[PDB]
Amino acid sequence: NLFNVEDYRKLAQKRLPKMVYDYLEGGAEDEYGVKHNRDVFQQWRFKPKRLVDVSRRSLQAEVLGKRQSMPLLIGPTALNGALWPKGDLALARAATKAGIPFVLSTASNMSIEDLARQCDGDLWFQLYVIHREIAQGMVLKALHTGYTTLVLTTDVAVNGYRERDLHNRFKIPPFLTLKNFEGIDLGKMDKANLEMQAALMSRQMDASFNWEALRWLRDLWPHKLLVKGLLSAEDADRCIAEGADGVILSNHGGRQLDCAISPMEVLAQSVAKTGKPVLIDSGFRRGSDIVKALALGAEAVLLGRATLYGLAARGETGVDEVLTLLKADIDRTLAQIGCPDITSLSPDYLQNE
Amino acid sequence: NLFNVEDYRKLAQKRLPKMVYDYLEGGAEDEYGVKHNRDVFQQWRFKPKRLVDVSRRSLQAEVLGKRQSMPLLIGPTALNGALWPKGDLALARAATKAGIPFVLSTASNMSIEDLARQCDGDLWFQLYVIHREIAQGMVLKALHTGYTTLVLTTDVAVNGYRERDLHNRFKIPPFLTLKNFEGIDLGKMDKANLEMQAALMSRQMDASFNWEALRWLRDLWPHKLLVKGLLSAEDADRCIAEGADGVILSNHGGRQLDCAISPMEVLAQSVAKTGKPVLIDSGFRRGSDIVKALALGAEAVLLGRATLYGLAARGETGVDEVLTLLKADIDRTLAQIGCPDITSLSPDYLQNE
Amino acid sequence: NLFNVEDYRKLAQKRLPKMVYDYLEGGAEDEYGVKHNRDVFQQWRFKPKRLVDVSRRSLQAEVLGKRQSMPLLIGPTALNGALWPKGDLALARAATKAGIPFVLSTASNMSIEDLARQCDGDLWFQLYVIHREIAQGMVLKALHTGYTTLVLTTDVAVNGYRERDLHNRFKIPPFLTLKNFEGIDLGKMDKANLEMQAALMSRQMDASFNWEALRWLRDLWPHKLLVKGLLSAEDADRCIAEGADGVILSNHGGRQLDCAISPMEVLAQSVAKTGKPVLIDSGFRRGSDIVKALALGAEAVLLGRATLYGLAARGETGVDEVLTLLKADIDRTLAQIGCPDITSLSPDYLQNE
Amino acid sequence: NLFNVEDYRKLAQKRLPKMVYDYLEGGAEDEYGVKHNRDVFQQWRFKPKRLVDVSRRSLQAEVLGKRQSMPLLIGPTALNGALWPKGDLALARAATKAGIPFVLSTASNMSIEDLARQCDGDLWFQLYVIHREIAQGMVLKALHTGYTTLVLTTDVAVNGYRERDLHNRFKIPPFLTLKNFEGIDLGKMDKANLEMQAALMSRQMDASFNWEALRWLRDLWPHKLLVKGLLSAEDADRCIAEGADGVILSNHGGRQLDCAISPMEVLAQSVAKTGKPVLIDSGFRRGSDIVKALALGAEAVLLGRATLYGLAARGETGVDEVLTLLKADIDRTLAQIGCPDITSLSPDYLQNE
Ligand SMILES: Cc1cc2nc3c(=O)[nH]c(=O)nc-3n(C[C@H](O)[C@H](O)[C@H](O)COP(=O)(O)O)c2cc1C
Ligand SMILES: Cc1cc2nc3c(=O)[nH]c(=O)nc-3n(C[C@H](O)[C@H](O)[C@H](O)COP(=O)(O)O)c2cc1C
Ligand SMILES: Cc1cc2nc3c(=O)[nH]c(=O)nc-3n(C[C@H](O)[C@H](O)[C@H](O)COP(=O)(O)O)c2cc1C
Ligand SMILES: Cc1cc2nc3c(=O)[nH]c(=O)nc-3n(C[C@H](O)[C@H](O)[C@H](O)COP(=O)(O)O)c2cc1C
Ligand SMILES: CCCCCC[C@H](O)C(=O)O
Ligand SMILES: CCCCCC[C@H](O)C(=O)O
Ligand SMILES: CCCCCC[C@H](O)C(=O)O
Ligand SMILES: CCCCCC[C@H](O)C(=O)O
Repeated sequence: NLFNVEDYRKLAQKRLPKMVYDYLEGGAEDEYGVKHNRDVFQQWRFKPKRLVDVSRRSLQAEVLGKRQSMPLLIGPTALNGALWPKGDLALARAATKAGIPFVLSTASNMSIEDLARQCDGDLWFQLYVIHREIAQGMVLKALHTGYTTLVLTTDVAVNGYRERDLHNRFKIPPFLTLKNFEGIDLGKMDKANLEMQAALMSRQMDASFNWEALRWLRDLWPHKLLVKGLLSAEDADRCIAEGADGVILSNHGGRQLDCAISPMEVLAQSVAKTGKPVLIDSGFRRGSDIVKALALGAEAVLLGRATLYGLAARGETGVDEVLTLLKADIDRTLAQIGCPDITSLSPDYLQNE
Repeated sequence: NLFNVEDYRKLAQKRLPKMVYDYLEGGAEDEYGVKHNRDVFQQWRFKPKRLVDVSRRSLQAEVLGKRQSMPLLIGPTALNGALWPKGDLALARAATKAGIPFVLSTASNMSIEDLARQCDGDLWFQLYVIHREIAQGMVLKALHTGYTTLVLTTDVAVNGYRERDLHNRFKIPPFLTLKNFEGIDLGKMDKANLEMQAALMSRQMDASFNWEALRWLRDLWPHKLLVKGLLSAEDADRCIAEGADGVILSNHGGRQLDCAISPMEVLAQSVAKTGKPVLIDSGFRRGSDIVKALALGAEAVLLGRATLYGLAARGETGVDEVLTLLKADIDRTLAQIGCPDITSLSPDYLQNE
Repeated sequence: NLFNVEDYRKLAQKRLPKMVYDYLEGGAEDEYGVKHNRDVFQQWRFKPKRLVDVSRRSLQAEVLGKRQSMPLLIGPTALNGALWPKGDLALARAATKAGIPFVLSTASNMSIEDLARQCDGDLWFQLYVIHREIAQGMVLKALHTGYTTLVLTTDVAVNGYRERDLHNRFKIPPFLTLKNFEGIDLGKMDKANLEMQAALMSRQMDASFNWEALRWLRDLWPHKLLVKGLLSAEDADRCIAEGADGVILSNHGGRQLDCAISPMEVLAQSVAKTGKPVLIDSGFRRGSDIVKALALGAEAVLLGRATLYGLAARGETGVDEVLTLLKADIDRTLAQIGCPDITSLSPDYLQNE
Repeated sequence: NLFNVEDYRKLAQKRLPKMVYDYLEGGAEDEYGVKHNRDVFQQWRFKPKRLVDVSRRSLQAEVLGKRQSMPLLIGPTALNGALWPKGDLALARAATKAGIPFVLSTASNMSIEDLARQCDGDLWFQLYVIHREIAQGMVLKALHTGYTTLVLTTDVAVNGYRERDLHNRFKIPPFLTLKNFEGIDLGKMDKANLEMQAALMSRQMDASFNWEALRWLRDLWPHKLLVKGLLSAEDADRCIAEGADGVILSNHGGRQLDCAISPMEVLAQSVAKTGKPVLIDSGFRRGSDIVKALALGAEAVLLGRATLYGLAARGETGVDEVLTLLKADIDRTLAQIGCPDITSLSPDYLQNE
């Protein structure tokens, strides 16, 4: 009796150990962030356009100039192998089966190569920078394995204060590890090489990464480059000014800064100012949420917890199911508001409440 | 201890099987739509005009130029025979006894003819278009049986995602059927005739019906024609531009698109722009709700669930009772705000909150 | 452990029979009116003026040109003898002991004369008009007994739909009666005289009373005349235009029209437009409520349920106690905001929220 | 499992006697004041500035021209010895260990001298004026003992109506006393000297203290002088006009006037109008609360209940812990919004909701 994302959340809570479930569902501090992420969608209602022929609908759209089955993506999330065996691959395959991209996390349980070898869909790589030299290693590693897009996540200068993990003394499941860091040499006692082991033993990343460093990364990567974690039209504009091909408005699903605004709050403005692809995530659970954002100008929406619920509850097939429902949900929504072609969405179909 | 519509809802929930009750009370998805439909009335409070002579009040009004006992109507609802034996007729008779119109649903359990034969009140016919040729059949059928008004419902291009029915695996009660489709030939193996049986086995309607198709219908029907399911002043204006004699602002009682705006949100504007009769429904339970809408310019309010509660709880007499209370409620309200003649209502008696 | 009005409400609910308690506490329909009456005070917060000498405070003020101990009044309420033995007199005496006026209801359990004989404080008479000739009888009766002010209540054209009384089949306690109507002749079979007995058997009043009738009353009464039940600056202005010496903004404590605006919503405007005394009631329970209204321009606040709780809980002494707390409450409030003289209150001490 | 201020509140409620806990946690009347104090922070969300180097952060700041480890202070609170043995000293020591000031209350359980002798951190003295001559005594007493700043609290002209203490018949713990008043002579039968004993037996202070009296105090004290308890930009401006070196916007933690606005409501304005140091308190529990205020222009935030929870729960170490968490909290917050130097905060990082 699995008819929406919520049903999968309930089912996942019943199958996951509290510690893992809390890792997944948890937010920062009081968790007003995740609640706000959901609430913000209620500030917009639909004003359907009647008597429009909607017998032939199309959810097909172009993201960064490349066509995909629908304006969605399974976003980068760490420790998927803790939610389900080989979670990273189960997701990549459901994404590929659905015709949409999958973004591998820097902190995945499967390596940039193992996935690229066991999957042929559109693969994106999300990069976290702990050590500058190590970052370049993964970047080229992903470049050689055929990853089409690179995504720099910037909202984790320091770790977010997530108390559920604190009360649970959460620990990365033993049978799992951060594969992308495995084999990163050692024994090399030079200094430089030592100044890397210190960062590898630090769950703390380079809080130093600035715009200048973005240029370094821009030159290093030849394909589409997106900056994730932006919460202002000003910052998205700067990113485009610095070479980015697009940005991802996001507050990390309310896991980093509890009082962070919802990316929906600066979406229309970012779209107007950048004049470039503005993707988004954080709070999306319903097809109506996704449509309101697409209607506001977003190029595509990335899914975080939504698809993870399908994974944690029923593995790969569970992810296929969540994507199938969401597509049908999105489809049904366009039909109701009278916008047969997903690419014709505009603020015209919305009403601010 | 039945003093308002709510009391009848409670009583109906106690008499109806959960499955049927959920079919009736249910809304789309999270059901924020039905809650919003109710909440929206709280955005307006009354500013009574004191020391006005209200010893002689009149609820009599003209709808589409024809006078009726009060600005109300029992709106078109499907499967009434599932709420109570011969529900369609029980309703038509309470409406006729109250001096207001009754709108027969395309998906009624009694046929366009049986009703027209067993009832002599003002009968309206709500049309759903599954098959163009079949639609014309009912249209003429209703025209010949003496139905005064035709109502094209446009907010069901595709079926609304109603999860209560999904969790219940709801099925149209065996002893009941969609009478208006009964006898629609068969055996005719021509192609055209086959391209109809496919639509008759589809709970899916012509998502193709556009403005051009509205013209076809406008020429086909010689009497008052109304378009139901509009949620924008722009669409109501277009309908009038295309021949409609009036429109029905409505979001289908929150059963089609959960995040749909309440028709109350575009009522004043639709009235100002169309300059034609603007009727409305969705959320009305109190006489105060009805009065606020009438005060905003609505020509009349159609009742959906309100009267269905009286029917499901106590059949025909139950409907008489709900109408009697609502009339008294409306009457008492005009007296309190100092507007003795229901036709003198204006935005003047309201205060936006 | 009786430190505020609420404590007395709780105590009264424990001593009163549910039927009587519901008669007292009840509101119209859903009772969103009484809740709104309370909520509306939260739209204003205090902006205290520091370093002001408040060692010598004065709550003394002039109402309609006559000085009283504080800007309060025990308002007219029907059936006080049902809340406590000789409730009307218990109240009049607490009011007189507190140095503020008491308004006798047309529907009191003690007569206009018995009170005027057993009490020497400032007595006001609230008039309800069932029969024009009978009204004049009480008016002169009160004039001869020495009542200083007359109050015409206009918000009861018809009776408010109060469902608590309906579910309880509420009936006026046997041992009690509407004394002011006792002895109003009979046996007189003339027609005119018969056209009075019909009104005396009707819990329904003259819904016909209009502005013209207000003139008749204005000429009939030589002293201060106030019109109670107004909810618009326009109506208060008209009343002054017609001779009234002041008005009482009120929605009858949410007992007549559930969706009625709170008189607080039109207080500032009524004060600005009338340029005459604007009194008010409906929802007042805290000294802060009273002060916000006085700060907005109100000349005085009338108490309804607040003092009735003291009466129902502990009779006369209970009323003395509620008044004592409210005075101390008001006093403490002026001290906190830095307005030592109650007559210096202005919108300056408020902040709209 | 003590990760935030709230955890300490819970722990303190478990260790404190209800009577003492209620004294601490209680507010005035309905306690909408303390709730509002918390709610008001939700009117602002963060708009982080990405790709900023935050690897080297600084919480160091100047308060009244003097540098301290962070923009915080343990504010003046009465009866600390009732929450924990020698609470005043436990607090002063945690403040001094944290590198921030401590403000001794006029009504402390340890004297102005005992503390100045047992502690060497930055000590401030909060003054309450019961008797003008007695006030001067403490003022000079604090001046000679080396207190750097004097703070005149003005929001206690009369005592706030706190019902928790009323229902509990709260009484100052026997083993404790108001040390700063101990030894204030007696036996002196002159008149003047008698006109002091009357004030010493009065939990009531000089409601007479006005601006003129502020001048007297301004001349008397040679160092930094701050006025606490202001709730308007106008009053803060007057204070500066009268000699104050800065002000403390505050509503006494919702303990004096329940409907008092939150100082956050007039913070930006007070900063713009005074052009002088504007400190603040009332409602602060999270680092995000503190940062929003600092971002709005506040020079520093004083802690009331937050640190008292650490004290009541675990004494001195408990206070060290609350301060340690709050510093880390503040630190983590600057990192997330991209403002490495606490002194660079501006309204730029905020979004009004
Ligand atoms: C368990 C979990 C792990 C995450 N790991 C990463 C990560 O490794 N890299 C990254 O850029 N974002 C990470 N995110 C953030 C997501 O990419 C995405 O922004 C967020 O989940 C969107 O919100 P939603 O979950 O409400 O859809 C994570 C989120 C969750 C819930
Ligand atoms: C059980 C049920 C069946 C319905 N069937 C129909 C139908 O056959 N045709 C149509 O035009 N609208 C249909 N509607 C919508 C109603 O005509 C009306 O717009 C709606 O009920 C108004 O909202 P309310 O129920 O809050 O009054 C139906 C509504 C309900 C609750
Ligand atoms: C039990 C009860 C009886 C009342 N009877 C009368 C009446 O006889 N005449 C009148 O003018 N108003 C009458 N009122 C209205 C009050 O005068 C007053 O407007 C109202 O109580 C104000 O609201 P509050 O109760 O919240 O203070 C009555 C109110 C209550 C609660
Ligand atoms: C138990 C308690 C005692 C207090 N005593 C004093 C005092 O002696 N002098 C003073 O100026 N303020 C006093 N205050 C007010 C505080 O200095 C401060 O303004 C307030 O606690 C700020 O709110 P918060 O508790 O939410 O942080 C007291 C507050 C509490 C909770
Ligand atoms: C708060 C520390 C987070 C460390 C890994 C980043 C990932 O985005 C996650 O939210 O779990
Ligand atoms: C969602 C499918 C609805 C099929 C019949 C239309 C009717 O309006 C109803 O809401 O039940
Ligand atoms: C609703 C009928 C009211 C009849 C008496 C008036 C009085 O104000 C009351 O509210 O009880
Ligand atoms: C309400 C009486 C307060 C007397 C001492 C002042 C102190 O600020 C406190 O709030 O306890």
